[PDB]
Amino acid sequence: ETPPIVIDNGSYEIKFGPSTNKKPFRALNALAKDKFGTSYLSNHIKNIKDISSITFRRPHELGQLTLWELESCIWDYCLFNPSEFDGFDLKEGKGHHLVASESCMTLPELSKHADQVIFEEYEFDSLFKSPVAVFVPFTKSYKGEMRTISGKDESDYHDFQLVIDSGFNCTWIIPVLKGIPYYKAVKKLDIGGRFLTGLLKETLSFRHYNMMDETILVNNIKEQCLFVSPVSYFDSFKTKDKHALEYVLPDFQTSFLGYVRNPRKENVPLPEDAQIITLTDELFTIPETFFHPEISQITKPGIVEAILESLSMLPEIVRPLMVGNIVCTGGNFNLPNFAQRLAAELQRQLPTDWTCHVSVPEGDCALFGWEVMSQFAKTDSYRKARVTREEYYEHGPDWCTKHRFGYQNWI
Amino acid sequence: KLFKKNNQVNRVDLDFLNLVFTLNDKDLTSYHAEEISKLTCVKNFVEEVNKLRETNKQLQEEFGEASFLNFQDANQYFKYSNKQKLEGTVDMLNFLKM
Amino acid sequence: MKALVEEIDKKTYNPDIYFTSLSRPVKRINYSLADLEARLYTRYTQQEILQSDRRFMELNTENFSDLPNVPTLLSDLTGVPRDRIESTTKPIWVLKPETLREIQLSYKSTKLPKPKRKNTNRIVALKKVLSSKRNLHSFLDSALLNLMDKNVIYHNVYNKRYFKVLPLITTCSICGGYDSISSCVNCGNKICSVSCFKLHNETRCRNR
Amino acid sequence: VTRTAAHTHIKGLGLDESGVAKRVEGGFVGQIEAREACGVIVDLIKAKKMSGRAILLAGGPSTGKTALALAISQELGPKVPFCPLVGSELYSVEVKKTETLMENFRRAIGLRIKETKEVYEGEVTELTPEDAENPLGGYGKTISHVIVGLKSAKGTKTLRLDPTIYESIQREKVSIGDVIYIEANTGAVKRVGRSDAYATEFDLETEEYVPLPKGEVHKKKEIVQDVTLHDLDVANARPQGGQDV
Ligand SMILES: Nc1ncnc2c1ncn2[C@@H]1O[C@H](COP(=O)(O)OP(=O)(O)O)[C@@H](O)[C@H]1O
Ligand SMILES: Nc1ncnc2c1ncn2[C@@H]1O[C@H](COP(=O)(O)OP(=O)(O)O)[C@@H](O)[C@H]1O
Ligand code: BEF
Ligand SMILES: [Mg+2]
Ligand SMILES: [Zn+2]
Ligand SMILES: [Zn+2]
Repeated sequence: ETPPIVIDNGSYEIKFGPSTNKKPFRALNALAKDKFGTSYLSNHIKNIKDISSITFRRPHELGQLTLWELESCIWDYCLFNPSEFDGFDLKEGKGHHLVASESCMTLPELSKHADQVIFEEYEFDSLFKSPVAVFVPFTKSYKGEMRTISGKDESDYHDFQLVIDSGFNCTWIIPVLKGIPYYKAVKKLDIGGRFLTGLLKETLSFRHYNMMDETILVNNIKEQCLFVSPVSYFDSFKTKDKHALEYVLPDFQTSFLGYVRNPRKENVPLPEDAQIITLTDELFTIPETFFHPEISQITKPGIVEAILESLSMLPEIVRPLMVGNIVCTGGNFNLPNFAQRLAAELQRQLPTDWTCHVSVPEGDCALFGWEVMSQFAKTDSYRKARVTREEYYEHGPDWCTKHRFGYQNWI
Repeated sequence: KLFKKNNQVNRVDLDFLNLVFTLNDKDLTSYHAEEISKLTCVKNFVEEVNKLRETNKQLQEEFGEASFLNFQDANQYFKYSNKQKLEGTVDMLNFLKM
Repeated sequence: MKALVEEIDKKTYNPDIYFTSLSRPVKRINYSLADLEARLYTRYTQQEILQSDRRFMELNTENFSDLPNVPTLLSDLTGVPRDRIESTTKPIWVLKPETLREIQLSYKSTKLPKPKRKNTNRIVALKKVLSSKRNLHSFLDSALLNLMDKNVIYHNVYNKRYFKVLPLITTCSICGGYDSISSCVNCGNKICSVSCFKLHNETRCRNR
Repeated sequence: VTRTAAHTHIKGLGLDESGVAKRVEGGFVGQIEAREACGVIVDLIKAKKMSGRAILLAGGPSTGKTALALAISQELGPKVPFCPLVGSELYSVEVKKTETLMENFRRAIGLRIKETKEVYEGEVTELTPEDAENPLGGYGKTISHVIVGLKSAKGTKTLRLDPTIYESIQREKVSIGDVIYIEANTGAVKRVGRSDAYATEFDLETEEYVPLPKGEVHKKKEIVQDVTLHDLDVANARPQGGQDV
């Protein structure tokens, strides 16, 4: 089997798909049960009617994934269903190859569980797991559309790359030199989608009734109507009376998901009996906790403090080279005006002789990471980088995760 | 304060141009002024500029095509130090003329 | 206008320390025993860092049922004992075999497995790894990870030198008004407008 | 709205390229010889070679002499300096009428200059004397100058200043963490305010909080500022004013 399977393991959503297809198959990674006791599958969460009382139980914790039974059952559902996903099917998978993605700071024992489950259970011939930051130097192997933003302005892989990957779990800043991550300068940002979602449930619980019981509705509002301040919090706060968005709640008898209504847009003249929630301050208050954590009362340092500390641990020759090549991946970078704000606030702290450039791809960045992650398999270095099955059967189970797939060898 | 608006954009200082010399007999003599204004040189900053113009031109003529270009200075270990050297000595080239 | 002559005492007056001051009113006295004993036995303070971590992890959690189980894990991550920092700081299962049979009924509609097993030691390890039912705290309590591994994974990734680079912004706690920066009386909470105070006196004022 | 006081209906002489004046053009009716001859005077000022030429306009009231004077003043344009003056205004008791007359002859001429100036700005970090810690005998090291470390956004640089501009720095009551504006060639000092990093130090403060200035520390630009030669004569005559005693 020549084309392998590209599976990106995440906390919110696991993106799987073959190497031939251009776009991955989106499937969630959770197990939701209702208050009545009915348990639904992860892809069937969007099909149910009532989103009021939903208990979310997922095998992925904040650090890593601990339970491989529910995650392995999700893998059996996504890989073993030909009728659920159009065109995709797999009979056994003994000759197929797998490209997986794990965390950079994962535990070694859970990685032994991963290599034993994937290697022994699924009978893969060769597998190469690596974090998402290592696939980022392989962007230049193929020609693609990627927007470049200059902060100062008003083989095929490259050595110097700076990877800032925001996620649902947390945000990681991983510097990459010679295609290898430098783990002494990696910084962790604890701000993620759970803090924006829970913070929006707290602010909406103070301005209105407590929406903490419903997480999918606040997740949809946070995905739809949220935007980052382009200039500052003060200029966006003086324009909070002109810029406002009105969200109508989805009534369970009529509509499963709500709709965002703009007061400038007269395209929705249909009246309804439901009430509308006004959103003025929470539009720009929620994404401002990355740069300024004083608004959310947390003692976190901030994103650019971890960027400057991440550049502080690097050698002085590699400091002005990594700031010229910055690629941003993840779902939190899909918010508008976040790249120019991050490049501007990063430009206001860097020295004059160094010029900062931030390259953010068009569209969703997680699908971009799956696309370049699929373009890594087409590279000829993957044939030398892959580990055979008989080599794993010869060596111990701890050697393959400790030496080649481990961060401790690169330290 | 309404007439302390931005004047220094459209104002000359007129004290730097040696035109308030009606106050120059307070602390300057005649032979101090002739002996002080006989002695103002060009051709020494021209010497320090010309001794650095050789080091500017040997890097500009050889590596000046891809040195200052942002495409080659994006990811390079040897070219970026030559770029910062050239942009470092251009400021020292114009500064001595200033 | 300004008086050029000012009468002043020698002992009472100091030029530096200047002080001016003026149904039933009664000063607020806390009847709590741990508050009085806590007062008599005593850049951000460490207890406020613990409050920010506890509020950050309570705001990090998704479900109501997972709220009391989180400060045990946060107390495992910090290193301080659980019962002391849980008693001093006030804040603000997953797997079942029958449920796994319900997921087997969920994906039972379309599947293509091939079952083939042989008794080996790696298959006993497969049955141990596949059926785990262990929390992340149980993995942190295990001796399989090194102490330097836990220090590098948890304590070394956070930034040490740079605490604050960007300018700090204080806003109102109700609507975030920066045009009126006015900290309250009993709590010292920043309140901008009049409706923010009238909504502040009822719910968000604990020290009143 | 629009104020009209016996003028503003004339937008110049309104002559053709051949020279022949129209009957109805540019707020003028009739008067061909004074308008076309006045345009010959307009080209005579556009020659930039002639001097000493005196052309009087003689006529009765309501005939258009001052209107022709606004016609040549509007036909010349804003780039050519125009000095309106009345002969009754030349009488002075401070100086003679000779000095006001020849002074007005120095007021008519203009001279445009171009010059570059250096712009420094940033947040004040340290105000401290220099050491260079060998004593050399010459000093228990200082004569009181101050190194001003201006922290800008895109750069951090330290600069040494004169005691006069340091005296104006003491006049502006700045401290550690205040955004200032300092000009190199002139020496003038303007304070913008306290930086935004110290806004959370006190809840209420009379000093406004301004953001950090974007860009480098050292900036340069060129101006095409015009300044009359009489303004250079007053600049050569008497001291105007400074920030020192
Ligand atoms: N268009 C969007 N607007 C705002 N937020 C988005 C958008 N798309 C995705 N997100 C956020 O990104 C998160 C998904 O990130 P994901 O790529 O799943 O991270 P991980 O790699 O940790 O699984 C979601 O929680 C969602 O809140
Ligand atoms: N040819 C003309 N076209 C238009 N307006 C004229 C003309 N001649 C005279 N006037 C008008 O007559 C008014 C008075 O003439 P003025 O030039 O003041 O006379 P004098 O120069 O003798 O004082 C002016 O406001 C002007 O508008
Ligand atoms: F694990 Be995800 F990338 F936050
Ligand atoms: Mg990810
Ligand atoms: Zn408010
Ligand atoms: Zn209060």
